[PDB]
Amino acid sequence: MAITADDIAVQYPIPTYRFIVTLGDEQVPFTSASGLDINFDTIEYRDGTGNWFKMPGQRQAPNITLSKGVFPGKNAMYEWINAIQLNQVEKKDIMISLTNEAGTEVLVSWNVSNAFPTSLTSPSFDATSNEIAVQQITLMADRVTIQTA
Amino acid sequence: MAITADDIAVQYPIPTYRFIVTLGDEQVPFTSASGLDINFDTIEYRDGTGNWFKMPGQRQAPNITLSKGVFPGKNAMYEWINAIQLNQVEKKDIMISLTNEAGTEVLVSWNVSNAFPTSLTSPSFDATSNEIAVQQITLMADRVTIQTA
Amino acid sequence: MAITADDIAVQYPIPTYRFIVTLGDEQVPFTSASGLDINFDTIEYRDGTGNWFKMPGQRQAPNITLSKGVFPGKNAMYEWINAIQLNQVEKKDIMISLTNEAGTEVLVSWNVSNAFPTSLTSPSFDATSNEIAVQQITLMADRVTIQTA
Amino acid sequence: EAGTEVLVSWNVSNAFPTSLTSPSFDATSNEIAVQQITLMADRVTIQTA
Amino acid sequence: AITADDIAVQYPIPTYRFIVTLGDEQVPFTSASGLDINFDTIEYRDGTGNWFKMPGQRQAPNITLSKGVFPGKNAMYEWINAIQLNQVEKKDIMISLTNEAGTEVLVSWNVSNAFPTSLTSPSFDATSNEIAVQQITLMADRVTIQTA
Amino acid sequence: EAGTEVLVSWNVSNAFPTSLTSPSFDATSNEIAVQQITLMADRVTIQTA
Amino acid sequence: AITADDIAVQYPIPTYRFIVTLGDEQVPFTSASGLDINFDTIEYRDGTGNWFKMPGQRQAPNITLSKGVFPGKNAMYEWINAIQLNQVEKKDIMISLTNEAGTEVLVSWNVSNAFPTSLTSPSFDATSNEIAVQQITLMADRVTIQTA
Amino acid sequence: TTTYPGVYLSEDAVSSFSVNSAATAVPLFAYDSENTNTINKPIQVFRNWAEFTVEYPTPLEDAFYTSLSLWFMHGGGKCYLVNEANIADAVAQYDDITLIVAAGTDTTTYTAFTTVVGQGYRIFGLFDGPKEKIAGTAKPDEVMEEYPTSPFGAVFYPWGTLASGAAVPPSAIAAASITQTDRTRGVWKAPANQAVNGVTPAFAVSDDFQGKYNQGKALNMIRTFSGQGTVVWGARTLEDSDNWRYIPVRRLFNAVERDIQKSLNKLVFEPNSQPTWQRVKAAVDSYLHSLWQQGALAGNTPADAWFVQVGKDLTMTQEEINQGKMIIKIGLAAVRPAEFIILQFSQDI
Amino acid sequence: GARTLEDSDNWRYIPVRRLFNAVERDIQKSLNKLVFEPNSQPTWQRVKAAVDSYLHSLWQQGALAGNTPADAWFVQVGKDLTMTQEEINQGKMIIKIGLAAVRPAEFIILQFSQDI
Amino acid sequence: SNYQTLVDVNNAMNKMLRAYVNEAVAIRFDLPDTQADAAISVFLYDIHEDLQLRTAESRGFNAGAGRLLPGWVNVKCNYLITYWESPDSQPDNQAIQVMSQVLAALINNRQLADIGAYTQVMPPKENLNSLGNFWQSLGNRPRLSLNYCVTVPISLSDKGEEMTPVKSLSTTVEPKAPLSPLVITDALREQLRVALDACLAMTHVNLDSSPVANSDGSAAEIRVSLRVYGMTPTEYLAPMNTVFNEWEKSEAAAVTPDGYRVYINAVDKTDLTGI
Amino acid sequence: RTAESRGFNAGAGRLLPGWVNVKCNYLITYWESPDSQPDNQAIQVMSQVLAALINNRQLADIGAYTQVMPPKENLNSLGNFWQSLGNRPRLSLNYCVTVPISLSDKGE
Amino acid sequence: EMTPVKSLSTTVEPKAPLSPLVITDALREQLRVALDACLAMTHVNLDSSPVANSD
Repeated sequence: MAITADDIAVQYPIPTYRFIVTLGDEQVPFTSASGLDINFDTIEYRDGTGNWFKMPGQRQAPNITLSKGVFPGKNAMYEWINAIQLNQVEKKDIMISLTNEAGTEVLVSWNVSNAFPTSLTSPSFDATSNEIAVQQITLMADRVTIQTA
Repeated sequence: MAITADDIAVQYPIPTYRFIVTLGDEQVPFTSASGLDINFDTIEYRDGTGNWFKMPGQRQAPNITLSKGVFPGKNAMYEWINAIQLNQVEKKDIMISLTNEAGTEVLVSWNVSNAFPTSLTSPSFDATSNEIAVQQITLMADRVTIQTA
Repeated sequence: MAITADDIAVQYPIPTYRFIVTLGDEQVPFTSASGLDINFDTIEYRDGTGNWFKMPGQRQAPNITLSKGVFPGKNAMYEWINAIQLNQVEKKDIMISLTNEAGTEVLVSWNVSNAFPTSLTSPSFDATSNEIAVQQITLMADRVTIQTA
Repeated sequence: EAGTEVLVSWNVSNAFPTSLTSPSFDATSNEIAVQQITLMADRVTIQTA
Repeated sequence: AITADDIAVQYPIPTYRFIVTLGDEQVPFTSASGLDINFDTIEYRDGTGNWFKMPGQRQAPNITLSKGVFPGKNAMYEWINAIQLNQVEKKDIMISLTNEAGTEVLVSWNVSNAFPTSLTSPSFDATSNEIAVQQITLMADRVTIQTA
Repeated sequence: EAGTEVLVSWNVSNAFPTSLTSPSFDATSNEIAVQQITLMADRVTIQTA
Repeated sequence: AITADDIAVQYPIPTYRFIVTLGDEQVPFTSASGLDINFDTIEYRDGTGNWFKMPGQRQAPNITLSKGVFPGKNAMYEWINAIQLNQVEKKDIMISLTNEAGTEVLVSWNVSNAFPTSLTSPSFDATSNEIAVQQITLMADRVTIQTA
Repeated sequence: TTTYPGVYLSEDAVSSFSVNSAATAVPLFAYDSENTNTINKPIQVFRNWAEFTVEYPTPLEDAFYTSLSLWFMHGGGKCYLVNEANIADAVAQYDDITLIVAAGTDTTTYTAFTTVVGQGYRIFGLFDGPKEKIAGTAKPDEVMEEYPTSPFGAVFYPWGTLASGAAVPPSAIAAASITQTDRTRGVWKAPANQAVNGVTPAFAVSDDFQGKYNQGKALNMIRTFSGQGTVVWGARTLEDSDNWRYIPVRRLFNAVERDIQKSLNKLVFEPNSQPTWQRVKAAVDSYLHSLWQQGALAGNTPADAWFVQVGKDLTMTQEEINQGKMIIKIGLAAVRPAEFIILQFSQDI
Repeated sequence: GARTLEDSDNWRYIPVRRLFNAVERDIQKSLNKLVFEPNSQPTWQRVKAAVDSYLHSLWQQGALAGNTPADAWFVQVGKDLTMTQEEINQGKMIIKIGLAAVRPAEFIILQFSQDI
Repeated sequence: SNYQTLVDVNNAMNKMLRAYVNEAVAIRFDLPDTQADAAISVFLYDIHEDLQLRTAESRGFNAGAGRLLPGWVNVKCNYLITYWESPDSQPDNQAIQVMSQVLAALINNRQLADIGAYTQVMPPKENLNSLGNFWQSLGNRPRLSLNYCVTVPISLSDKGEEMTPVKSLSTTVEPKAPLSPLVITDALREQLRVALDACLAMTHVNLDSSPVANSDGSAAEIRVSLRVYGMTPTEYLAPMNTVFNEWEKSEAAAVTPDGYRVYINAVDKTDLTGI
Repeated sequence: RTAESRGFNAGAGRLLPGWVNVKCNYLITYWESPDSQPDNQAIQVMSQVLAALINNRQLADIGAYTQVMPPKENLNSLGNFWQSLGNRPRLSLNYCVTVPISLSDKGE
Repeated sequence: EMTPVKSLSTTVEPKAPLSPLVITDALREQLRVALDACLAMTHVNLDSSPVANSD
């Protein structure tokens, strides 16, 4: 029950657009950011007497997607996917925080520990479309946490 | 036949929006709630003389989905998926009741016994959309019952 | 040919909405009713000289679907799926007749012999939709017949 | 147009039924109750006249 | 109308609901197989054409059971560790197909003097979401089917 | 399909059981308990009528 | 309400979290199987009908372990290369199902006097995205299960 | 008497029979009014053996006691003891009695059986024969003058001599082959070749003795054989007409007329109009297709087996709709037993 | 021997007494976390589905008698069931449960004979 | 009982809305054509039948008076509330402190004096394209409107159907022969064919059969009511009427296959229609 | 419409004209010409118009096919019709009927 | 004006293993013998709910 014993002000959920992403040691302006999920996969054990046992298992590896327009200048997402020799890749932290209207207060953030790139698409070079050239990068990491403040 | 022997007043089915969900020991305002199904899977035995035998089997484990906007403050759905060490997770009751217009009378409710989380998605951090940041949590449980009052 | 030797009045097919369904020993008002099909599966035998032999085989088990809004009061579809212990379930007849405009004359009906429930869904508890809360029940039976009168 | 002259026809030899559906008994639709029947046969020929 | 008290008389029985009475205790198992009744064959032919076919002597059943590993005390290790060159506590196995409540037997497979001959460890794999399952195999002398 | 007249039959003269297998008990399976008996005989005869 | 301290008492244990103590050191392995307890069977029949079934003598376990190839020093090559016609450093194997932190044993499988009998190279393939995995097989005399 | 929580030992000689009943065999063990051994309750219900030796804890020898004891040892569920002057009162009151067995009883059970048949309760009577030996110079039209000429009864001559030496009335042997046949093969199969265990006939019957008692009033011998021992041998009622000869087709139409009467009383207070005449016609049709499928009717299509009609110009009139009366006329073809197997041999191939 | 100090037909047998101590206390500790709720009809529901979820965990592990959950327990709480309007207005929630427990087999009578 | 008619919905919209709107404005029920009063003007604009709330109802009976009850329909009413008036231009308008207590009446009444209705209060359905068309049909003057949707059952006409309850039931089961009506009909065709180019004559006659109950039947002796329909040549309809008339009243049945003896009560013959 | 096959007579030997079936689509209003009460004169007439439609799902043409009051119109679409009347909105009730109409008749 | 809970009473009493289904379908042929009577009480239903039965 809403048993606060007095009237409580209503809250609306904060919009998707006011967010902020830092790869790690720098802040990058992106357009989209998806797939920051905590996923477990269950383990079960059914029994002859009839008691089902349901449990969590391992926590699955996230597959984060980030997209951004193509700008004149240095491609910072290519200089990080270029520098791979056979297992060597420089892992990075990712934080995708979710600010207020002015942007001076972080409210909820999603923290990603060792994200390295696996792919980097080209834009759709379509001559028949007056549209921004975007490119997606897909990361793989090992854990996602949420901190609230 | 509608053999009540006198005219009976008509009833319309009660809408989806007027519902109420308590995880267990607290009431949480959600946006959506799905997948509270009783599912059996059949067992069959065909025979040479020709009599088919059809039976129910086990009752399948439900896979409940719950979504909610992302608010400034404490994430109560993350503090319950954070606290997992390898099979340890605190199971909870779920009740999704379905009230009248004023909300002071429960009419039909759906009861869920030991629901633990398996996943918790992030919002779609899309900068090009004036829209609420939601997040889904998917639970797994063992039985679903209905009580009517 | 339309060789009736005199002008015959035209008939239009009777609409889907004017129907009537009784589970067995009672009449229940539903919203939808599907999957009352006679289905065979063929048996073939090709031969070296070249004659193909095509035959019917067994007649498949129907998988009937019935949906209905959720009303305040006793759930009669739950009290029939609740009472299952491991193969025990009370089978029932189903008749879905198809009346005239006044509803006082059955025209064509579909008869179902031993239908027991296998599933019973919950409504889509969506808070953002001004809409009726429905729930589907899926039955399995053994034969479907049609009687015309 | 008048229906008194066959133009092209499709001929099917030994067709037997395999299925016969029920209508979609939907109470929320002002619509004709149809039913499909599916046949299986062995050859199809075309004669033109 | 099938009136489910008639389902309890003339419909067959599934295999997912069973109680294993192991000596004087009930132990929860996941699987149970191998409770067969097998005979040998005697044959005899003469020159005139008479073939004589006869059942031989029945051989021993080999019953395999499997259950999960629980954090407490391992009761199946404590019964295969107490082997001293001949000496094993033989037990009576009862595997009964039961109702859903678990309180009455539909049909049972009884096993007379069983003793363990093997006990397999679970397969440890760091990339697998499975339950640790031990699998014990038993050897006995007689398999009896009581129906009630 | 009625069960009242033989199309073709396989006859077996002097059969006696040599094995009888128990069903496989599994707590995670929706199956029917099936016993399987094997027989041994001396002659197989096919009558057709 | 299941109150996860009760999950640590009465729910079963998965197989993805295990510590392998190899002699006096911990070595990270990927897989571990074959820690069985197998007996033989003695049989005796007389003409009156008495069948006598007895456990024989238990035979040796064959434990197989597998881990990945790391750029440093190969500790499993250094233990199978030190064979001089009889002479091998026997080691005590301990494979313990552990909690997620890695600090307390749920149930353990102990192995008394193990020595290596084989060590397989990884399969080199130019069209494969896999990790180089060596697989060592061990031979011992006793398998012990301690539960705590 | 049990005092301490241990395990008790005794050697009081007791017996106990299990229950393997069928719902279509609920008899009425009518006994004589000239009997002081019975409990003076005029009607009483016996659901199993372990309740029957509470009322009667000591083994008697009288004809009501060797009839019930030979009932319960072949399965047998609930069953009734009624006085011979009260069987019309008990048939009309318990609604599940499917048999009337005269356990050593005549001259008024024969009367009061004809009472309830004219009232149409769908009962099947099982009578007795002579207790002392029929000669052979008997002229069978003088022996079966006593018996009713109704198709709902059969007679079964040779009396029983079960292992304790006591006499069994042969209405109980013939009702013991009905428990084991309705359980096993159904109500439509003739009760003849089923073996009733633990009884032997008092006399012996040659094949040429039964041949004159077969047609007419059909005395239905109890005969022993090497193999299927002490079966009943003959399955004919007290009327040799071509539809109500053969005991099984009569009980096949009792249970049809009663399973449709109990399945369609749950349709009263419906409007007596054309939707009701449909859900009658598809409730009868669904029952008989469950019955045709398990081998109880004849013909190899459901159009060969049954028909049913109910409606406006079919079987009713507007004079009868307006006073309520629903008339449901069914016609259905049952199977016949193979009674005579003629082997004709020769010498040429 | 497993009997208490009273030979009445419900409080004979030590185990059924301790079976109702732990039932009366596990429902008392599971429903004190519902105080300060409004004493109205939604509260009487989530009482009735909290008691019912506990006893179905208890029926499933072989502690009650009867082979359906309708055979085992019942519970009632509400307006005309077990309370009055005099008792709603002073707070008092009354939750009356009734449940059937199992009995031990105390005497095993073996009666032997000579005939088969 | 629960069947509220359509004037009963307008009176339900005036009781709910007088209670919150000020006592001296007006509650008007048309569009205004010098108005001299404010008049918020509740306006109904379509009464389409709500398909989504109808079911497979089964036309209930009475059984005490023996009468069938009229099976209703339920339509959806779709009001919209404005504020005509007839400067005011302040954030605290006179025009918007009246439209503040119009929607406050709607917000509180999600369940009317018609307590068994189904209401959508202020749906998001209209659009600036669609409002721009309505603002022209008013005569080019835009306002602020509040739509409000209500469904309600309206019962049919009432006539005395007068069916009777059942109250008694007779069931009689008689023996029959194993003939199908198919085996009967296709035996009467080459039974008739021999009763006469005759195969060409009776090609398009059909003669469906239905077995009469035959009050005292037997294991033989099925009894059948015919109805003959179809088409025949000109000359052959006259000899066929004799073989129909002897079948109807015959001492020894008709064509019988293998001892069954099919019997006939009525030939009927309404539809032969010889060309 | 179906795949009808142009029926014959065979007594007079003539082919029968093979019809078509069109859909008629009425709509009923209330012009009149204050009244402004919840019990209008204008709405106690439109209460007995739809009561006539509700009862007649099967006309004097008993072999028709009728949709009584379909949900098809919209405030965008009603707003166009209310202008073509000359800018005066009303309450209308649509009503749909199909019916067969036979072709011409000649002696085939 | 609802009131808070502030106190809670729980009383658990022994019962028989009868279901309300086993009770209701015993009162039908208990009543049937209390009287064509099977045709008479066909459409009466008589649902049951077990009272707590204080002792």
